[PDB]
Amino acid sequence: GIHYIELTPNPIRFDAVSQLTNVFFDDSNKQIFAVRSGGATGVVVKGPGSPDDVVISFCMSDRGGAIRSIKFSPDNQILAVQRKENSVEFICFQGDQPLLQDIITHQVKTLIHGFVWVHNREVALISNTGVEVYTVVPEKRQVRSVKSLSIGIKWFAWCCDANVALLCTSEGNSLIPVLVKQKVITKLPKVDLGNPSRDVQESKVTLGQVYGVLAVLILQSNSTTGLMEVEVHLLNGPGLAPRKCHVLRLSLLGRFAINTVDNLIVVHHQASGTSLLFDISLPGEVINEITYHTPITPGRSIKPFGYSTHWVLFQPNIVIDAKLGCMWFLNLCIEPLCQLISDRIRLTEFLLQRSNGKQMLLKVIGQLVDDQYKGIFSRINKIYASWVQLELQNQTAQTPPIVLIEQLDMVQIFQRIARRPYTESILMLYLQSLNKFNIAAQEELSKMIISELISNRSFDTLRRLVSYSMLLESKSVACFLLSHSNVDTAISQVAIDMLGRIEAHEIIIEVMLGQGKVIDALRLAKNSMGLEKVPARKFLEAAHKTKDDLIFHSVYRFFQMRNLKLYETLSFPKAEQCTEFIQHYNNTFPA
Amino acid sequence: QRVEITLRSFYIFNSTFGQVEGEEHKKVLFYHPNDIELNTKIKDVGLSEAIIRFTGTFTSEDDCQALHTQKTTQLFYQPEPGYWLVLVLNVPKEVRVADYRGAEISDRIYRAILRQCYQMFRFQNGCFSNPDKRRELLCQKLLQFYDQDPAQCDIIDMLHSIQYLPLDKTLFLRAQNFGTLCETFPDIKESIMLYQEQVLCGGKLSPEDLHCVHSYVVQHVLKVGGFVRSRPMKVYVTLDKEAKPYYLLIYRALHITLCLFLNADQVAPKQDLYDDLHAYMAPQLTSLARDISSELTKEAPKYLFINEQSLQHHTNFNVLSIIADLANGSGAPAEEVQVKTTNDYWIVKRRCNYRQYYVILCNSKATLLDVTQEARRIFEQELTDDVFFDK
Amino acid sequence: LWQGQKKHIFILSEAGKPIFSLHGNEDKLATLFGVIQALVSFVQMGQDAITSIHAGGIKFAFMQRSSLILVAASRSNMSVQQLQLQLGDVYNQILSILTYSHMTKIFERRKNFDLRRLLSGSERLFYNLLANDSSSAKVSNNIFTFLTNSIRVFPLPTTIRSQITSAIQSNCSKIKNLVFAVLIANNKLIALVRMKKYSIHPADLRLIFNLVECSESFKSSENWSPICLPKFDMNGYLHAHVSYLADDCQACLLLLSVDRDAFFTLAEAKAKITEKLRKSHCLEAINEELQQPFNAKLYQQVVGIPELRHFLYKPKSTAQLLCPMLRHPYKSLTELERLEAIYCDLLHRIHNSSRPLKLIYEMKEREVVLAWATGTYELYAIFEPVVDKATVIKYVDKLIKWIEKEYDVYFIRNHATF
Repeated sequence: GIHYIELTPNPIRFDAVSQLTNVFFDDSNKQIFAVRSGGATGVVVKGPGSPDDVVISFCMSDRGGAIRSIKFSPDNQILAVQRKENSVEFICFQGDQPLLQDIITHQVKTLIHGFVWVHNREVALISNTGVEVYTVVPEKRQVRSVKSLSIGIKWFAWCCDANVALLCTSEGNSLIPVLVKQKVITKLPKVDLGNPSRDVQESKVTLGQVYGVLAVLILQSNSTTGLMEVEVHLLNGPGLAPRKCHVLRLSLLGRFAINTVDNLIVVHHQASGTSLLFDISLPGEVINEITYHTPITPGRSIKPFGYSTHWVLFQPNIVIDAKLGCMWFLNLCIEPLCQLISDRIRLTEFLLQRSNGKQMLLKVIGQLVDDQYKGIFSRINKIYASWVQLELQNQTAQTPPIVLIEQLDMVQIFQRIARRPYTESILMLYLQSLNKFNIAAQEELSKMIISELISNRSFDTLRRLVSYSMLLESKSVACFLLSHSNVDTAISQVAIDMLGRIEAHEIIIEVMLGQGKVIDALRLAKNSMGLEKVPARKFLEAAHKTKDDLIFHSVYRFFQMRNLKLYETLSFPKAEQCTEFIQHYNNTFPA
Repeated sequence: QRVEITLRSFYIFNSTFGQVEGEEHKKVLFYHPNDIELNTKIKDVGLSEAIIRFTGTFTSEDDCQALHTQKTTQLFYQPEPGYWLVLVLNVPKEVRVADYRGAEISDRIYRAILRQCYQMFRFQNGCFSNPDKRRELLCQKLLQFYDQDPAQCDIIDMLHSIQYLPLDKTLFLRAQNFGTLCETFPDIKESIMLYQEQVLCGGKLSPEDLHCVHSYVVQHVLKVGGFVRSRPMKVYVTLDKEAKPYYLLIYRALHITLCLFLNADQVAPKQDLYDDLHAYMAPQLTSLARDISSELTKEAPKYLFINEQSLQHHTNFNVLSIIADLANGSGAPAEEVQVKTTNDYWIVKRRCNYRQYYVILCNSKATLLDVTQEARRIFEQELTDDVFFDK
Repeated sequence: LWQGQKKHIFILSEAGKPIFSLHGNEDKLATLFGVIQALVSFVQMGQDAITSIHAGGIKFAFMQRSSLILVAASRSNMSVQQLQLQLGDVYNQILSILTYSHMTKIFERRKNFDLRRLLSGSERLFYNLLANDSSSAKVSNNIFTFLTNSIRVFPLPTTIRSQITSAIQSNCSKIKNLVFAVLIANNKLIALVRMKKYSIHPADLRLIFNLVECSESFKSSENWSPICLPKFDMNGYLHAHVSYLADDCQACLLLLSVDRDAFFTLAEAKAKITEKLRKSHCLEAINEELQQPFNAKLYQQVVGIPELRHFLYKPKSTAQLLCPMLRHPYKSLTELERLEAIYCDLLHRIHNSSRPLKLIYEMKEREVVLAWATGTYELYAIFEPVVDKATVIKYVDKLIKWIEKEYDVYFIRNHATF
């Protein structure tokens, strides 16, 4: 039961199909419609949106012909119905209750296949003879046309997001995408199918986008061994030109279906009852500039809860029930996957491109660095250089990348491994990776590195690190270095040197006065402050505490000459308020 | 006709031995040269003891430091209580009659040399403390030491400094990465990496031990592709507040010497460990050495900037009179000394927190202000991050 | 306590017979003298001579001259050469008390002759000479005169000095065999007149100064005593007529003659000299200058320059010194010792023979010193610790200009002649 595909614990529930009622699904708005008695008694609505399932019950008569699709507008204001190959009626919806008097009837000769909404107020129709594009008007009760094309069509396919419709020609050996939007429809470069003679069927072609780029999927069997495979073409060429980029190696036989869950191409095998994941961005073997891929985990079934041939699979992760009356959504359990995959580099690569791969990635790094540590070195040498590249790419470009780990994320990781013998090597490896990718070290990492270097009695490394300015040159870092000052004196030397680097003179003066070097502090102050701002009181008190009778005389004489230069006198101005020192000097040194 | 300083004698004696009459030859534990008669050895030891006991009537006995006769000068030194080292020297002569000039000798340099001799002996063999018969035969280590110039001595030899190796950040980070050996191999307690002669990355070791290791390596391995084997060598270095024996393993890349300190309270390492270390370490070390060599290939007033906390100087090194002045005025607050000699040489000295700066100029048409400006120009040119707060 | 003193002077004989000791009794220290003699002989057996011993804070200096052993120990900052100079001064004092021929013959006689017999009653001169330093209790400038080996000249206007010299050289012209006539007052030379062909040497002049200063019986009588000048003639004696001028002018006059019988002539000449001085009012000027405590002119000049604590200026042609008065903060004893050490260090470094200097500038914590040795003078100034350099140079230049202006008032260029 330890599996990687599960279903929703709270599935949506709706009315089961019967001999009279029919069920119609809309992929564009993820809505299932269950018509009753031709819509006269009320059609129920089930799908996404509000937490309560939105249902609109409406009445509409019996005009003959089975419905293949009824679809609201993207703003849910107008719906449509199709009955016959030559009579397709455009019905108008008003408010929250059907104004049945406003229905519009339309007639077309062409072989009708289906209709789509290209905008909130635009309906586009697909017909065999050749496509077109119409626009409705309820006022005059007619529908206008703008453009067209012209291509025989056997079967079609539609995309709601990119509005790119994949059409198969009636010639049976040509596939051409068309980009359809407001007033503008144009052909795309014809897809290089590779084999213009292979037979194409309905269960052999699927269209869906991964990682935000639209791609086409074709099922195939090996031309040498006969084993089944999947042919992948990505619409990433200049001008949305189709281009083959990937091939998947299934190495089984039978029927297969493809969904797209969390940007993973899931393949289902009904016969063996197993599912296969394929991650496109993972490093795989490349042959003839075409990358070949293999399942990342051994084949396993969906988690047993709640492979019947009755389902209908809709992109991206929609599975519905015909005779059961339910509808789930697929999901991934990353906790079992973090244990199934053993290669740490592969697991990091897989998790760096998920949607929840942050809480699990940080846990993996924490387990690898703290609990299960071994002599691992070359593994965390690569994990760093793997995510620091993403962090650098985020900065140099300033949509942020999915899963992004900064310095403050993994500083918290290194906290629990502090005061251990092997912490220095890990910190130095991290700093080496950052330096290799040209990223500055912030305050907290610098503080941690300084603490570990000081504790482990390594001073040459500290001197070399300060020399290259690999630690943040902040006043807080200077205070951190200076607060120790007692393990050794080289720490004090480094602190003073890097304090003088950033020109923080007040702290240097305070420290020098702390040791008891009054003359040097005064010399520095008269150059920093400027001889009109030096505090006489502080220096006189500091020189008086030392009790030396020579420093006191020199300081007193310096201030006397300052008074002479400023005020042309040898007396102390009343503003200073230092008559006590004058009395002390007069008593100490008799005239 | 200059004669300059030579070496006349060197001996070690302990007055405790041979207190009974007839055992006057037991005082000497070593005498150089060994060709001298025993009576002369006893007479010299007696003179040294007489001088020491004459000094010991005014102050403490362990204060005697020198003797200056008319043509010979002796220097005393006591590393441990009882044992004395003596270094007899010869005064330079001038012939015009003999003009002895014993006033051209600075005691600090040669007393530092006396200190270094005992430091090296302690590094290799241990402390000085019948066992005296074993000691007297183990002290014939100081026979090749004084066989492998007295006149050529300066301030650098007085302060025991090693030049500085500048490297860019990336290469230094790569070189410091060789600290995972203590984790992959749990036996190794310490590692030090040297370039050809400058210390590249030596950490968790006091400057004295690092100087001893560097001097021993340079003297033996460098002068006379893998593990160099000598014809299990133990060293005595202090780690974690105690001096303990350690095995020394020396691995030689192209220009890189890597010394590894194995624990010495167990059996000697086997051949499998050497093979594992070689096969695990050779290619990375070779590549690093090649990269460093290529980078270094890619990259008038004198000066000498000495550091007192790490003993790494930086200079571009002057007549004998000038060289004598630098060794005189050397080592507390900051200071600033400017001196002009008769032969028109200006000498400037600074002393910041823990450093010493020297600049030597040769200009006979300068005043005090001009000399100060020139020294400031040199200091700004050859240094960054102004340290003197000149502004 | 005895070994904790700051200066020791021991004098021995070639055999090891105690003679003189500055501290303690010469007979209580027999074993030390025997040890010293044994050490000296032991070193000399190897055709070598011992000179000094440096032992961690204490220095000893040895000398062996004319079968005498001179040993001096000092805990001060003095180097060994200066201690050798002090020992040479002591030996010169001995040579002056006993002429060289007498001592060399008596030593050629019995080798165990005690010299304390011949050196009895003259301990005052030795004690004065060795106490002329500021080590024990003295606060004066005699240490500064000793360090640079020169004397100080009494500051008088040129007219008074010219009158005094003219009076002396006019009154003492007819007397035969008069070599020197010296007039000093308060440890300071006033005038000096000498024969044409014979000069004087600074060591002998300092010896005369010591003799006059130490003796006190020159005031109550017209004493007639002999003196030996080693540089003049080391084997011959000189007889000195010494007498003060009056009871209100305390200036002492010395007439030196080679004839032992000519004494009444010297007395008559002294009477005539004193009369002719009193006639022209020179004694009034001398007495007026003797009452001034600090020579107010130089005091005004020094106070006119702040950031200056002390200096001493000495020319090169002659051995004379000029220095101001001791002022705060150097009026205590510890600071006085520190200042003495500073001058000792600077003087030793400037005049070193192996490596001589020309200019020393230092900016230590508590002072800013400066030395200078030009071809015509020699200055040693001390400034305040927080002075810049341009101000120091300006002050020094102004002071030198002022000193050069008032030269004839403080210094004597050429001495007189009979």
